[PDB]
Amino acid sequence: SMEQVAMELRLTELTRLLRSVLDQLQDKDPARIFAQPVSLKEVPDYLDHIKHPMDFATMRKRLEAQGYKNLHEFEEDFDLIIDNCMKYNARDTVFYRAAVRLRDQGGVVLRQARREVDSIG
Repeated sequence: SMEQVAMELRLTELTRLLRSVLDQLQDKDPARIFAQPVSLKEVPDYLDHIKHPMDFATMRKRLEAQGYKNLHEFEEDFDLIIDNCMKYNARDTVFYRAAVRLRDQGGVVLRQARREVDSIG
């Protein structure tokens, strides 16, 4: 149907916008702390602590398969990155502090993404 195509175009355009958002957020992580999944070879107990691991590479895979239907889903995954790190790591660590800085900087980006998603439809 043409209605199905139109819905597919909207998903494609959301994907474009989420790719730009993802780039901007990942620039706020210049140490690349959140770039890849926590390795279970290097942190063998991780999944005893963190039930839903997340990282920027994993989000990029989901994005490129057009797997985010709305901004809320994307933000959920971004918040997992931050929130998982702030639980596993203590306050005095470079990991925790990186997460705080990513959250604070990323909020600015997400605030305008939400306006754009709503505005363009």
